[PDB]
Amino acid sequence: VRLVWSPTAKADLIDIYVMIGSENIRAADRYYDQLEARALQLADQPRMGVRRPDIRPSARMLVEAPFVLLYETVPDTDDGPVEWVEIVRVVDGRRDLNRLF
Amino acid sequence: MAVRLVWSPTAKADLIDIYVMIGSENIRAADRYYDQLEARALQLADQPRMGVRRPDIRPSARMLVEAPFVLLYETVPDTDDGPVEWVEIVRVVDGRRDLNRLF
Amino acid sequence: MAVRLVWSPTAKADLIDIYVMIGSENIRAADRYYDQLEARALQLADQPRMGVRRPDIRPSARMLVEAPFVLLYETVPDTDDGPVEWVEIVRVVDGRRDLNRLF
Amino acid sequence: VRLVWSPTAKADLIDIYVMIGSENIRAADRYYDQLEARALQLADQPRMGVRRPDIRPSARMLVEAPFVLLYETVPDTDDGPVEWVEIVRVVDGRRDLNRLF
Amino acid sequence: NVEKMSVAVTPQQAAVMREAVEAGEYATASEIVREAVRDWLAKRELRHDDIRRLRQLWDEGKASGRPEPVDFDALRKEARQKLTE
Amino acid sequence: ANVEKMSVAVTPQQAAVMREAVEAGEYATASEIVREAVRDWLAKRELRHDDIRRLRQLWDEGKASGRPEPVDFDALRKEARQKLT
Amino acid sequence: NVEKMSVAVTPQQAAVMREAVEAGEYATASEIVREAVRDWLAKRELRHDDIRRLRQLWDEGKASGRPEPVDFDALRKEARQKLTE
Amino acid sequence: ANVEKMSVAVTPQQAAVMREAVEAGEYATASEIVREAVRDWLAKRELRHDDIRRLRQLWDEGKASGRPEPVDFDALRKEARQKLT
Ligand code: NA
Ligand code: NA
Repeated sequence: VRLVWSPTAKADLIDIYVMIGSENIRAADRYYDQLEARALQLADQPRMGVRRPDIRPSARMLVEAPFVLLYETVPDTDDGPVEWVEIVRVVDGRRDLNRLF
Repeated sequence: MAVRLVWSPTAKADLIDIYVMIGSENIRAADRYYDQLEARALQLADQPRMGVRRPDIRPSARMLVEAPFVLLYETVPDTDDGPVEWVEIVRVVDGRRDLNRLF
Repeated sequence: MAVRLVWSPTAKADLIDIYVMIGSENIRAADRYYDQLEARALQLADQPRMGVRRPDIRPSARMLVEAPFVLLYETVPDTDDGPVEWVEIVRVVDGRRDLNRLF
Repeated sequence: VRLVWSPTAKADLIDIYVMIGSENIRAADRYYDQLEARALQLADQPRMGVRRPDIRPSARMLVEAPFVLLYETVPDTDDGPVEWVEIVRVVDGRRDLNRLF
Repeated sequence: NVEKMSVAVTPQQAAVMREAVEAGEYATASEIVREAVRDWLAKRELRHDDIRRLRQLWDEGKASGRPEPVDFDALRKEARQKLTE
Repeated sequence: ANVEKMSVAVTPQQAAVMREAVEAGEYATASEIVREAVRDWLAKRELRHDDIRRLRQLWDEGKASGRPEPVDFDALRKEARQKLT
Repeated sequence: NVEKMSVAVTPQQAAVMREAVEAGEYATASEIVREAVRDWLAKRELRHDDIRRLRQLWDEGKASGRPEPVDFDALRKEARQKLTE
Repeated sequence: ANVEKMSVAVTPQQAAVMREAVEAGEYATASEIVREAVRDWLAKRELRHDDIRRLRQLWDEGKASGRPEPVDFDALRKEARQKLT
């Protein structure tokens, strides 16, 4: 399964690294290790997230604490082969959410 | 292809409790929760590592969400890659009933 | 010695609403809330400035607590010292029903 | 009505002043002005606080945001002349409480 | 198992609960009430924390010695002294 | 440049637990804690502002409702009991 | 006025509600339910805030152009570049 | 000496609203906001730790309950419907 990222999701990743990396580069690297590892897990298991059609109909959420990956599969089906996964945003729950669920 | 999937005695009890609680007033809703939980478990049998690791709970614990429920399970062996012999679903937890920070 | 104490039409409605809500299942509790609210209002007639000023609500507003209720009132004149001609209780608010940060 | 303060309440007042006064003396002075003004109001109106017998049987609470004055009257009656008011603690709700009520 | 009870809520509360169920947020009003009461259990524990804290502080005050009047002018001078060792 | 630095004074007890959380690997730095805490505080503040707006709304309704009058609680009891049907 | 409804809670919840009433914290279980549901109304508004925020962020992502694979080695180099102007 | 100073990085948006609150006279300094916010965060953190302890307790109960077995949901439905009496 091909894994791609929206231009904004790439910008999210850069911003996250810059924010914590401004004081702790090791922590910034650790976050990238964790986000990459989860994104790899997601490519192997495209439906591992939770469907959130109350956000948008194809939206899914996958937690990678403290972050939330918002993503979709193409096609947006419940069963069968997935051609790709698009990560649409990487959200920091500490900065943008009251609760995860 | 699908690995063996088993449920702890307590997890079976969790499932019965869930159905009886909502079924006491809305049997169609009880049936839908079983449809959804069965579907999620069938997915898990096909892809045993789809749940996120939660070693802060216990070292092998994994969590798979089926809102408003959280499935707690492990694979055996507890490995990140390689053959899995079974998946054990240890609890089915209702976040509305048991969690502060979720649901 | 006691100043004149009056209640806005809405405050009277608040009092009736309070009694009916709890009285629908427990008339003794409804009676006790009236005993307590009447007692607090009688105190206020004797000491019209016992409520804390809350000009963040409206400039003359004062708040006197009778848990779980908050009495909102003003004196006229709205002065910190000197003769008071009346106390108007403007609302009786149930914090359990209407406030996030209290009760 | 005589107004007195427990030795700990006096220590509370000093600590409050020192904490904010360490960076803003004007603010520290303002807090003392506000606390003194409320304590004077309380001496004129000893039962203006809320009874809290669930804390201790004679306990009363009077808010002076962000602070809470814990106090009692002597005698601990609901009606009749009060001989004195004792302020037992001055509590900062921002530092020590989930909620005021 | 399950415990049924008859409760009285406000018309405004009942209306929003019905809205949430009809919108598919919840299956029944009781699901809302169970979530809400579980959250209240935690709120109540935090309330009890507050009461215990206030009781602890109260008891300390009541055991600290003879209460005295406070001169705020003198108190201010003493606090400023504390600020400078 | 996506952050703003400030020097703040917390209590010694607070600083201690913040260090404990970082040492336990719950957070990478104290700044992460403050960012999370301040976001929560923003929401809390908005709920408090909602309360003030709600109290003001209720006050304004009362002031618009007409001539205030004394209340006889014995009479009021009878009126309320009749509303109970 | 008042709206009565029959609701199902857990035995554990019912027990604590009874404890609180018997202890004098509340007059009836419905008083607890009303407080709890009012708090849930605010919780639900905060939940809706979260959903709106996620929807806003999602829509921005979906309008930002063609998605591409990410090389995290290259990304790290680019982020460190950003840190140094 | 009853405070501990630390340099922290908040977001520009957060710093802005903190300044707004101080300018409005809601707080005297930004440090007062951080102290309040961190106290609330301590309580939030304890509720989160409660959740982890509760999940661990539930997990441990499940692991102690005996041999796990497959579940037939069609059969399970019938058993649950009988428990409904
Ligand atoms: Na919950
Ligand atoms: Na409330």
